[PDB]
Amino acid sequence: GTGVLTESNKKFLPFQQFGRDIADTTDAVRDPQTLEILDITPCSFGGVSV
Amino acid sequence: KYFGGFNFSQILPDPSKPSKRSPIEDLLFNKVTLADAGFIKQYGDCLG
Ligand SMILES: *[C@@H]1O[C@H](CO)[C@@H](O[C@@H]2O[C@H](CO)[C@@H](O)[C@H](O)[C@H]2NC(C)=O)[C@H](O)[C@H]1NC(C)=O
Ligand SMILES: *[C@@H]1O[C@H](CO)[C@@H](O)[C@H](O)[C@H]1NC(C)=O
Repeated sequence: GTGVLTESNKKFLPFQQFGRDIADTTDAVRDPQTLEILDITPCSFGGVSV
Repeated sequence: KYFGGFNFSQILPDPSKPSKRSPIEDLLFNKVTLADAGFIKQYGDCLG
């Protein structure tokens, strides 16, 4: 996927590996190598008006 | 603000509040704004 990866303060259980949102899309993940809880947010967007 | 004895302080705007709203309006604003959600403007401000 594509998005902005930020450190997440949301704690994970030791067995927890990924966090999912209401829409059943991954929003928080744990890095495979260095075990950190990383937040995933889509890159900024918007409508453009003239 | 004298009006022949009639008292309009409750409906008249109150300069004391930063928002120039009457005391009645403040009660209305607080009671119904429950689901107004965040005014974070959906910028990068709400990281999560
Ligand atoms: C008009 O009504 C307001 C409130 O309905 C009165 O303001 C009250 O004034 C007394 C004494 O100054 C305070 O103890 C109360 O707390 C005030 N009420 C509120 C809601 O702040 C006011 O005195 C009335 N008369 C005039 C001429 O404004
Ligand atoms: C992978 O990351 C570094 C590189 O070797 C090391 O510190 C770590 O032990 C390696 N293995 C695991 C399971 O993270």
